[PDB]
Amino acid sequence: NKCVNFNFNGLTGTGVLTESNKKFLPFQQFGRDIADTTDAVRDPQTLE
Amino acid sequence: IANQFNSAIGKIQDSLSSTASALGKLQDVVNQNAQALNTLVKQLSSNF
Repeated sequence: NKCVNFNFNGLTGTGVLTESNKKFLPFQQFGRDIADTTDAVRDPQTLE
Repeated sequence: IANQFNSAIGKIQDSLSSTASALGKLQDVVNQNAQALNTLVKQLSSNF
């Protein structure tokens, strides 16, 4: 809920990080926008 | 002449209430600006 520079598994970027209701299948670790920018991620330590 | 005008304004209610296509000249202008912005967003996903 704060603006941050993030890095998940080497995906560096900038934004707000928020809870989400998206149900990624076990083989999926990033989700993307129609612009192909990442707009969701599963956290690598606590799998939300 | 008054009854005919009042009846013809009646057909304007009924026509606009019934059909989908009557405002096509306005909906097409909204569709062109929406399609041009959708294209400009999709185009970000290109490699070039």
